[PDB]
Amino acid sequence: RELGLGAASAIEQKASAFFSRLTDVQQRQLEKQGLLASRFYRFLVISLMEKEGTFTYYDFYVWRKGCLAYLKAAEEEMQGIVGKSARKLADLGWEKLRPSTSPEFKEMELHLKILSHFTPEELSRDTAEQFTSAAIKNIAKAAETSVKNVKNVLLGHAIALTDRTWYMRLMEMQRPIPQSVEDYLLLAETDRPYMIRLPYGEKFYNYELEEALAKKRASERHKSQRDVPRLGRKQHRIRRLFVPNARVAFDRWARIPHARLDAYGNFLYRLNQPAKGAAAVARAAEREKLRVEMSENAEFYSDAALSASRITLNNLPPGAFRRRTGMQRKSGEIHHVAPPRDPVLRELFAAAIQREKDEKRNRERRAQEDAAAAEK
Amino acid sequence: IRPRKKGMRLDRRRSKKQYKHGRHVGGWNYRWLGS
Amino acid sequence: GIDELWKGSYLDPTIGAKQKEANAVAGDAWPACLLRMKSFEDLHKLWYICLKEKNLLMGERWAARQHKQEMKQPERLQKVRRTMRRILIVLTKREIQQQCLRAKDIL
Amino acid sequence: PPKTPRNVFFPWQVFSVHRTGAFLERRRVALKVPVNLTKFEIQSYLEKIYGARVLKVSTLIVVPRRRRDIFGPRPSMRYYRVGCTFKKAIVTLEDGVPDAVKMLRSS
Amino acid sequence: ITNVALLDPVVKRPTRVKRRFMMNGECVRISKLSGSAMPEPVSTSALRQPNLYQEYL
Amino acid sequence: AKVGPSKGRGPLLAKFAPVGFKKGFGAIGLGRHTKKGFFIINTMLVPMFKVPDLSNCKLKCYVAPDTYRIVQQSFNKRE
Amino acid sequence: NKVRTDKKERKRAFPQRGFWKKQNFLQVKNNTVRLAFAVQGVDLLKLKRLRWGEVRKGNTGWWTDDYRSP
Amino acid sequence: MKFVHPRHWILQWKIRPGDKVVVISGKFKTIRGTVLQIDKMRNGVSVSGVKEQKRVKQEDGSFIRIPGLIHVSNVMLIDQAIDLPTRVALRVDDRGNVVRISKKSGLVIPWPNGEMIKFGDNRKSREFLKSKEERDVELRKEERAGPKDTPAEVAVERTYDYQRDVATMQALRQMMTKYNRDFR
Amino acid sequence: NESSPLHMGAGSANWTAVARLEDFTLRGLSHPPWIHVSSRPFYGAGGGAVLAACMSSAVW
Amino acid sequence: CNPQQTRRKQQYASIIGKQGLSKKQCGIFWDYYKRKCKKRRSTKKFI
RNA sequence: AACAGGUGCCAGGCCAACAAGAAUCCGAUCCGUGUAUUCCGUAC
RNA sequence: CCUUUUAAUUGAUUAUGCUGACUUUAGUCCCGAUAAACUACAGUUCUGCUUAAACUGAGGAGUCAAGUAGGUACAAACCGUACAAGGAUUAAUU
RNA sequence: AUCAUUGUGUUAUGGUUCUAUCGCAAACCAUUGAGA
RNA sequence: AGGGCAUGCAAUACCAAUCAGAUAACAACUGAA
RNA sequence: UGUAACGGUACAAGCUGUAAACAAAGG
RNA sequence: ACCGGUGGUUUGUUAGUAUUUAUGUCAUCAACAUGUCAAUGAAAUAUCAAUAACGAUGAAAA
RNA sequence: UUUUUUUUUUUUUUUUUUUUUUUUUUUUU
RNA sequence: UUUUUUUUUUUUUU
Repeated sequence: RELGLGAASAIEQKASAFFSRLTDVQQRQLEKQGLLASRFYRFLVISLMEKEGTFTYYDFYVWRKGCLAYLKAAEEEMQGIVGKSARKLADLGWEKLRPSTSPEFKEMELHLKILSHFTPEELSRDTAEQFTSAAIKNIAKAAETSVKNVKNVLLGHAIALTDRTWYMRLMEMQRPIPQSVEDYLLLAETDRPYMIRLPYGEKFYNYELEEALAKKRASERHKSQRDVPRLGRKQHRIRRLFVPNARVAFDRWARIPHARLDAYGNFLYRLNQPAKGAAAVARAAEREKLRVEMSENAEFYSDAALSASRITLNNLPPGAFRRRTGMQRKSGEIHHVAPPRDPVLRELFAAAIQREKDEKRNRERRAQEDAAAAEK
Repeated sequence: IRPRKKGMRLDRRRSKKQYKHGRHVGGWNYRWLGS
Repeated sequence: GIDELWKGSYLDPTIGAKQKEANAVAGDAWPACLLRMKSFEDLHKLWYICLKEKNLLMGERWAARQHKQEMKQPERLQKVRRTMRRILIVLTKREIQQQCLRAKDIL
Repeated sequence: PPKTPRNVFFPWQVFSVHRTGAFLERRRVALKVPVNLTKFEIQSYLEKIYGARVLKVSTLIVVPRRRRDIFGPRPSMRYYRVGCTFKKAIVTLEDGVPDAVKMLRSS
Repeated sequence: ITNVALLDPVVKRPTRVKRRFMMNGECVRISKLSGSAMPEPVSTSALRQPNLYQEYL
Repeated sequence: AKVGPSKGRGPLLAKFAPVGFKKGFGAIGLGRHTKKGFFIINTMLVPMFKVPDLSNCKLKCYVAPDTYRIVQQSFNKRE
Repeated sequence: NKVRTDKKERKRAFPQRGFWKKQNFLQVKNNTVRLAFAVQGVDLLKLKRLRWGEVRKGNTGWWTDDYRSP
Repeated sequence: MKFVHPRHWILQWKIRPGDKVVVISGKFKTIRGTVLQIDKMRNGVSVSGVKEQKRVKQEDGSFIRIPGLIHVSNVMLIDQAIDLPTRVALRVDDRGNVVRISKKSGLVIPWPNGEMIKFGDNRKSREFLKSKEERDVELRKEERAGPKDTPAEVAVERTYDYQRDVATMQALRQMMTKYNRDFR
Repeated sequence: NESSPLHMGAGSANWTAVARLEDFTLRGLSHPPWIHVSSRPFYGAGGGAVLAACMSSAVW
Repeated sequence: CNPQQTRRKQQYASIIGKQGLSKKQCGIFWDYYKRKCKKRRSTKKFI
């Protein structure tokens, strides 16, 4: 937002903040007169809508000077009631409640200082259409500041022009006028003229419009037209099943994630959930049997064989691991041979298993040792 | 179709002719669901 | 009365922007958890309350549509729709109970 | 739409105000209703739910016009429509209604 | 399957059957015509029979 | 084709047809036609709208955010 | 046609010298609108002619500034 | 990065936020770092000091670069025991717990702190590394109701009765009219 | 060549075409053809509880 | 049956006789070049 | 035919919950599944 | 690379050949019956045609087309417009 | 190697066809579960 | 499949001489599918 | 069974069927 | 050896592929309109900074 | 003021339409 | 070409 709005909003907020501190004796007396700090908007508007005819830079400077004078008078009005400074100065935080101490006052003074350097010919202009970059840089050099502040003044001028126009049109039609910044903003969204159509395809100059247009053009190109539905363009069907949509409302109450929000989570959740259905139940049972069997004969199996049997994954869609229509898996169908029934053979089998295990362990140990010794 | 001509013709759905073909988007060999 | 159609909404010309923004605020939708504990009369009254809120919302929706702009706080509609569906879910289960019982006796 | 039964316990009709660009009398309000409601039914809805005083109810059928996709860099030349078929209802209330609700404004 | 239909309990006519779940999670099969509960299936021990065609093959 | 649903025209309607075409939009009958063009209306076929008293109702459309935490806290007690 | 479906684009191909101007009718229509606003007491022409950032309260213009030297 | 096909999803992840990994390949090869963000949907990870190209402006007048996103298959887990890269194997215990085991050393790799992991508001799949300042706020340092908000005390009130319901419902159905008389 | 919606609808409409000794196998935009269109596809990884498939065979 | 085939053949011939060509480099001939390379690599395979 | 998918382009030893090298040299920018050499797993 | 094989239908200035692009003729041809004024101290420009009355106790004496063609900022855009009871007894309010 | 100069030679720009799969059984083989 | 699921495709054929229609008192009254 | 119309969704070659993108907690 | 669940091969690396609609006619009827769901880039979770110039990221850009 | 409905006059059905949803124990208040 | 409480039914007629 520009300084025109924020300054008034902050001044009015601080007005109420300071008014809340007065005691009964000092508040009942002031209830019948009011405070100047709480009437800045009205004066701003009325002074804006004072001069007849066109609006020039000289008139803008006069209006800003009048606003600054009004704020200065309001500061003295506030100081008059307190008067003393032995205890109240520290008990009321007057340092933070002084309008002159706010950043916006410094910005207004800087705007006045920048305007002071304008030439009479430039002061007798209505629009910033013939303002050169060299002229702006010279003005900034003379004012001992940056070109951003210089451009802000022209922006403000434009804004003022627009405001004038809108106010005129409302007053003519005898309709209510915004009373606050909030209302102003609210209304401006759909009731604001910003162009005048001309014949022969003529161009209409507008700094306000120009800047807005430039910003929108800068912010527009960073977009995509992929997921955006269109008329006559084929829409991807597979994508619309997993691609999240940032349009649906979120509900914390619901336990299960929404499929249009978190498909990953929604898929995992059902997997996590117990078995449901005949096929699920059957698979569960079949799995369990194997688990128990393997637990009873662990010694006849490797670590990985035992570990694999412990996985819990229920509610599996029909053929969820097919190469053509399924998930990705590195380990396919793997089986382990059961030990013999003859103890003589069983012992040999066991010995083989243990030899394998010992080999593995040895391999690991070697690496460990290597590292240890290497750490010199 | 004129009134006189239309007054002496039956509906196509009145016959079995509609269940004697396999024309579909896939081709000329259509298999009914649950067949 | 008729005033209810627009009273407290954005359309109301007798209030400022701050009042409309304060009014705009809303909470969470009624869940099945809470809706199950209530009796027939409470759900019946809540149905009419939700219908009144939907009627108020629609106006704003259309208003926005007119100017080719997005309605402020569009989730309200969704919320109301969810509550309305959950009430009927509850009721339907309540009914199915009895239907089952009846079936059992005939068999 | 679905037909209205004799005993209605959970009505689904949604009532809203329609902002028309034409001039309306003091005692006249413009609403948007389904295309499946009668004068009597409309009257009773407002009389029982809202409890608003009603004198007369007028109804009109609103059908959107046809449109063609011709503009843009990549036109499709396809036909379409904007909005939906509805019933423009006009209610003659006892009391007065502000114009700032029923009528549009633009500077 | 298309060549057969489920008979009504009482009506003894072809009809449809729908599942309904109770508050307790109990599943009940209800007919359309009569709106009555369906009977339980026959035990597999009674319906078990030998397949002589397979033996011949 | 010049005439028919082939240019986004849609199904035929009363509006887009000569005088005499009979086509409604879905309604409920409230009477019968006489032998002279009159129409006797009956009040018996009009539906009834049932609405409970809403003069004193504590319930509201939405639920306070603080409700969630209170409901949640009850669960942990059952553990 | 708004839909752009008829053979109305055929004639347009060929060049033309000029076209009619329904000034007579347009003037009347404008006058009626002006009257309809005047009875209420709001100037439409004034607002349709004033300079962008121009303020003119009442029936005032360039002429007003003449005698108003001070 | 972009969304991947569902068939490419990884059911069980071997990397957690805050874990120490080394980039296996890329422009920035032979650079270590710490995990800051993981994307399950996209199959991607975030590591400090890797792919730092974005720039933002701060109120102090300085600039800072945020690391980018890289494929999960481009990184490897380091073993603290040996301080060398190694493959991880997932093993399920009798108790139902999943553990990480090194392939070279064979040692058990404990999981990072669970309290230092933050989840998304709209999407839980996307995890983040909690900061010390953020955690302190919840450790020691720690929404108004609108007009149309039911009281927390009124909302919870129980009024349901089986017997009442059954009694009333029957009557409701039983005592039903067929024609309107009160209308005019 | 005159324009007659009455004639058009009485001789060339949906109910008038069915009475025609024509090749109905051809696809028709504004007609009741008799060509089969293969319906909704197989199921991927969505919720199994929300996959619709039948209606007139299941209505109760 | 034309000038176009001569250009395609000349282009092809100019790239066929090389090693370490990228997909972005090969162009339309990527498949052909991959098949060529795999065919070539056949001689280095032992029992 | 290790076309089984992906990873920046041609991967048995890298991601894919169960085997197997962050392997060495070469490389315009420029990652690089690429050339040369070599080890290992396999009832995949 | 070489060598063996190939049912590729494998070969082009031309069939007024089929499907497209782009030159020449070539800044050539084509332009509908009637306009003007809006000022530096008041006013009524000329011409063609001639059903232009909107409560008077009476629904302007009819049909058909427009698949909504006299609404809207010197807009081919967006947004609106069909009330058989005529809602404003709005002769009041301010 | 005839530009006498309205030509030719080189080079550059412009014009210029448009292919990223969302798929893959009812046949065969192997293995496993209950009951004969 | 927990719940719900407007309307149109002219339907007593899960049966029964043929010939219009919500499928026709005899006869008049007829026939290559 | 296969399809057409209307409505919603972000007015769309998708989804959906006024309960118009979900009930997951029955002691 | 029926019946349920899982995996692989062939059809098929050598063969191919269609569902929506603008336009013609009274009708029958005929018909392959308009690159892709798409700035580009492996990555936009790299499109920074701003006034001219020099500056940032990227293999390559204004 | 028309359309709707009887007659002329016609299942000579104007797809998604109607005084037309299973046809009077209707709780007359 | 039927006009005001709805049906069935007979003769004449400006």
